[PDB]
Amino acid sequence: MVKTQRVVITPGEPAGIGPDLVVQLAQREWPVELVVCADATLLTNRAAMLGLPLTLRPYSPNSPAQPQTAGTLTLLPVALRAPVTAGQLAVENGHYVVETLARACDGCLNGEFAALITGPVHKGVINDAGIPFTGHTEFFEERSQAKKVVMMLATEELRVALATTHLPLRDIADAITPALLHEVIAILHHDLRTKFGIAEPRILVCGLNPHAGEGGHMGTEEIDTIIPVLNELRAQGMKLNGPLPADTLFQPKYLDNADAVLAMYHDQGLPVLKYQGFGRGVNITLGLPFIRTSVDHGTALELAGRGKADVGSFITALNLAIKMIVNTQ
Amino acid sequence: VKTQRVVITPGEPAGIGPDLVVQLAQREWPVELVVCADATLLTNRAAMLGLPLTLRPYSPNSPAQPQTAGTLTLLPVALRAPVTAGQLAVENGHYVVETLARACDGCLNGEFAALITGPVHKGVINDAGIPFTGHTEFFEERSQAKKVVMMLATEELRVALATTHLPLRDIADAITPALLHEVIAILHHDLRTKFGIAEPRILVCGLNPHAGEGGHMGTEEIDTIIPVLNELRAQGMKLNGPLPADTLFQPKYLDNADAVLAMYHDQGLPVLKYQGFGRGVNITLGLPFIRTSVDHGTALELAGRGKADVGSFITALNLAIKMIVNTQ
Ligand SMILES: [Zn+2]
Ligand SMILES: [Zn+2]
Repeated sequence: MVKTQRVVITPGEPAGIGPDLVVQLAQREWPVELVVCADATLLTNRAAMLGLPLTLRPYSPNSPAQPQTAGTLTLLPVALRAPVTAGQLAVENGHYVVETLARACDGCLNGEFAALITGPVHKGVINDAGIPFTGHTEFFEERSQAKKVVMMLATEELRVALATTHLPLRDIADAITPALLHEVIAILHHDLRTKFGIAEPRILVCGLNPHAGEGGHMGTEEIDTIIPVLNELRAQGMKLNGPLPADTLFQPKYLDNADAVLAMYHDQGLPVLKYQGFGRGVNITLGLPFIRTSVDHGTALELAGRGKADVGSFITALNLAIKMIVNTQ
Repeated sequence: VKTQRVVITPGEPAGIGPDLVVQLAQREWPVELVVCADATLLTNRAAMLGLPLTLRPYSPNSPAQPQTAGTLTLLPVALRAPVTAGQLAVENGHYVVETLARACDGCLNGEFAALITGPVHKGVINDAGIPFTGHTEFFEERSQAKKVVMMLATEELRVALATTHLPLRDIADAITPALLHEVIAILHHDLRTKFGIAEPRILVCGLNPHAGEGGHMGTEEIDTIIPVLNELRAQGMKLNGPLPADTLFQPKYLDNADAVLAMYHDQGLPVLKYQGFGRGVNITLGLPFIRTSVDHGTALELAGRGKADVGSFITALNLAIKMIVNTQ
């Protein structure tokens, strides 16, 4: 037989919509135990504000996991630094947020949890707390000591991975080196196989310049670097199509035959993806020893505690992580 | 009110332009279709395609008449050499340029209400020894336009670009306050005068991801884009601040805007094309007159085949007609 799996969930910024969404997630049944790494009173209070029921059971590593039943959550306690008011940032709680991220990450690394699903966090308040922080991705990449991770955004079957992420537009070109493409594609191909269960992944690659450089008249990176690397990889047996113009690549004739698209940078790949799934969009981090998914939106402070939060993205992030667990177990 | 005339240039004679125009002709139109080309070229390409075609002479002294199915109105310009579909003939470069000049002058003089252009081949024109820096450039110069802004639109979305075909590494330094002021002024101006929108609402993309996230991801938004937009909003222009490109393309935004200004090519066209694709139409903003254009090349390998696909030519023409209707 199999064992009930546990997934760890970090609601994120206490004053944002993360806690609201996690209380909303809890209103249905799940085939895994949902271990929520947060402050008990925070969830209890927020649930009351939303008029939703919630009973918390303690994370108990020395007992078998049990599927999470509606109206409940399993809690791995982490104390808040200061009292919370929905919508208002409290600098000291920045340490609390990171503490939950660290504990959740470690549990995934120690094998306590089969996946990690993150709610939104406010980077500002974390830095104000004196903790350098540029996002979950960099945080997990570093704490997990992974050589490199790749960010991916996905809806149903349409998946876009990024060669570069949150960098100024002007720093992108010089970052596209043979070393980067080799690592990024290796990780993408690897995880599509190990985490997505795709035996022979087919990757669609964007050029860096409009028209993919149009034969060198619009940039030389495709001819100088991208093409040589892709062919080096195709000789290794990888199935790659491209580089292709970004404004041409997102078509059925190309997408129907690809398991993922690799964009050279953030705004080249995400706009199409987002305009294809308001909610439903899921941020996935590839290259880590464990499965990590996440909502694809912000903390929406102005909505915290008011009852009008869209749980669509968190639900899909959770569903996806659960489905990926099998491919690894 | 009164029937308007639009002028159409099929373009490179050996290309698919004539093919598309002959197909365009197979239906009725609410405007008179004045095609600036060689009569023989059109009748021959018609025969090759098995489509019927009757040409009536452009008669400026008579009232314009809506174009009837199976016909086109002709503004004659003679080929310099015989045409073979699919083969470029340098001598006909002079013919191509003459049709562009005549059509352009007609739009500047009030003879025609809009110009819809078929595909042209720059290489053959240049190889004939003819100074010519490009299709839209030709019109920009002949019309004495100071600056043009390229836009791609369908019916539910209009995307203008601050920069077009530049290597990605050249974009950042190209986004200057002067370029931005210029581009937005034209965009705001034309949404008024060419699309007939009284109080245009424009969504503006940041240059950097997350619109630079308070300077944590680039400084262009704080150093350049935000100041320019602030200045223009002070002029009543409805500009929705630099928004992250990956959140901007959404109803709470789009349904509230008449156009989106993207900073560069791959930031705005992928979504436009995904939301439409063949539905796309290129509109040149900044000229003294309305000009729309097909979105494909001369496709010489398809010329005279029968698999043309006048689809995009129809969308470009329909779009120009609507613009004429909403501005008269
Ligand atoms: Zn991002
Ligand atoms: Zn282009």
